[PDB]
Amino acid sequence: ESAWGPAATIAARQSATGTKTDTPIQKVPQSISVVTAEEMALHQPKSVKEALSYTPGVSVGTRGASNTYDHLIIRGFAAEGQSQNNYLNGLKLQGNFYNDAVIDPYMLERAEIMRGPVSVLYGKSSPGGLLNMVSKRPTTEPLKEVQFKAGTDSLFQTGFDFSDSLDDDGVYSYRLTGLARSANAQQKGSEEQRYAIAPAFTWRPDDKTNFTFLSYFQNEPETGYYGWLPKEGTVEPLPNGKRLPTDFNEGAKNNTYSRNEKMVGYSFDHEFNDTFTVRQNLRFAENKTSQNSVYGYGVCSDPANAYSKQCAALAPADKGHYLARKYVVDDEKLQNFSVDTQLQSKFATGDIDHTLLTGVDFMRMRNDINAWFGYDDSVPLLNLYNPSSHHHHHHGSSVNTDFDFNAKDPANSGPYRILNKQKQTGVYVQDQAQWDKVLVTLGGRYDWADQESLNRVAGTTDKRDDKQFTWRGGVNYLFDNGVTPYFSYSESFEPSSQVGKDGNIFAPSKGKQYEVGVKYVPEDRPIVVTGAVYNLTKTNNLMADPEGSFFSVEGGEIRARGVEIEAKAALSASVNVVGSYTYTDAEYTTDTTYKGNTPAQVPKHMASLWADYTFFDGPLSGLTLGTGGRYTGSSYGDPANSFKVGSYTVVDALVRYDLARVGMAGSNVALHVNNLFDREYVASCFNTYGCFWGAERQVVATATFRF
Repeated sequence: ESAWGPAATIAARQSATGTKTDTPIQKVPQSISVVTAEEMALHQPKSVKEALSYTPGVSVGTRGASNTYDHLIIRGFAAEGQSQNNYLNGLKLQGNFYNDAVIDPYMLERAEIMRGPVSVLYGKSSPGGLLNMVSKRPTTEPLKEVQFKAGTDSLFQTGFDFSDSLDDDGVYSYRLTGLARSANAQQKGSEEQRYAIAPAFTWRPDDKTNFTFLSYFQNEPETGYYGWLPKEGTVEPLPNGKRLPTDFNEGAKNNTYSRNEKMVGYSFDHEFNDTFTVRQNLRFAENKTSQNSVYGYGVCSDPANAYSKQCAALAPADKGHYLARKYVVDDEKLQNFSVDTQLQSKFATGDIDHTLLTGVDFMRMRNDINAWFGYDDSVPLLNLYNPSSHHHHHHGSSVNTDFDFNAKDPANSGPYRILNKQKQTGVYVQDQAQWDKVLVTLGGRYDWADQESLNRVAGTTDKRDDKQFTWRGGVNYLFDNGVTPYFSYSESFEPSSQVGKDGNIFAPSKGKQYEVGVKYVPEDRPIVVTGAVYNLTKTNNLMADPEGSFFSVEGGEIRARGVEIEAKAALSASVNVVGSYTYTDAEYTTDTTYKGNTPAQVPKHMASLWADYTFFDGPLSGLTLGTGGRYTGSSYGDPANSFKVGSYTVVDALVRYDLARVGMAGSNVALHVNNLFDREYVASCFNTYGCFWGAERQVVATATFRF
């Protein structure tokens, strides 16, 4: 098994997303989880996001049924300003504002998640939390795949995945994965559309040199729903005891969302001799996104709309059933070039076997935004009272009306025009000194992250050149009985793009995490079990000014302590299992307002279990029947902890039938169902005016062929 390739069972022993060097997960001192291409081709995820529900320590409903972004909340933490923190092949997909990219799961070989500080090898990063996707690469043997989807909400995807070699020796091979997927969103009137193709090509001038060219070109005319809904009408009943339907849409009829992605790069390794191997990863990309959208702000009786005129023009006891709305027109575009180069030194010194890593990582990102935002009374209120029982059962709600957008009035709105620039360069060193049954990993990294933002309208330019250092130390006790005890100390760091009252960019926040755990990785069977418990802390977090002045004051702190366990196995050539449990206790240690409060959108309890079975005998030969469930506990739906979003449990199940029995081995047809008991839940709220209906039971019929 190769960190950059498949894994046989959904139990991957080898991963590189932790030490930058291909290593057994047991020998890795930090919490790593790996979702196989197999595990994915089991649920037919819509996004890398969804592909992560049986993964401890990760929420994915931080936006309910919406998939515009693979924004995740790992260990109760996430990037500042709702941006992602997603990596693709050891290089970060740095985005900014509504400009974050996503890669389709069907072009991925595996999706990996590293919990805890990751700055030691990657640079600036949100405390505890990284996602790294592995592009699919050329296969050893030919691959002729054609896949056909068809599911609820008029979902229809048609894609392929091919790979072969030009010569007979394989010095020249490639791969071309691509798909066309279209469907209707959960919310009425909203649509989803994606067109993606991934060209790959690997030159192996021998058996010590490897150069894979990895490109991904994606285009999405319409990205789907991305609006907010009041706790009033979702989590809590509306005045008239009725709630808004799960498919209710509060945005304009002419609401539009689009994103375009284009990236070319390569991964390359070369082994010179017995002690030195060099590898370099590089990617350039330019991505754009534009949108015309009317989102929602709470009900008129919601504090936020305190200064809304249209709101304060309704009978004082009529405000709790009317919705305030705002809008935004955006159109951005950014380029992101990245390169990582590293030298691996394999040598010893009297029984101390060494694996020393030394490397420089560099990147720059430039984003140009030209948006427009609607403020109070910027768009006609909505009488939410209407959605009743005729909108629930006997049909669903109806698409509201168009909206202007073009006629940007100076009263209700104004312009937003910024140009954020980003640049980071870092050097790191790490040694995987294995001294017999005592693998001890250690290393650190220095960083030069400089930023610069130009506000067009305001004609300003704030900029800050941060320089930080991070290191991580840990040990793993290799027991021959499979068990591998371990513990480690790690650090992270993340700059602020925010400006203080002193007209200056706040100094970055930090991350310190203490973690210990056990990794069961028996060499005989294909089963992996990991358990771990940690104490993660975020420093210098921004908090409300003690004097209250529109400007926030740094100094706040937050702690995240918890326990995580996950398990994936191959209990039989017919039985396969995956499950996990997550205990997450996140708290404000220091903060002007909130303190001791739990951050919204992060539940204390989370657990998931899923198992499949394939019959290789009875008249049900070539038949897999699988099912599972994901549980998310109650969570606070706003910083003040005003209310709570109620816990829920959704069931998943599937059935596949190996089409071999019709002269088509390797092929098959499958049926996947999510939220089997078409449950109704509220994924979460990030505030009183921002709640998201969970995904309403979905069913997909997939046929995938292998020539």
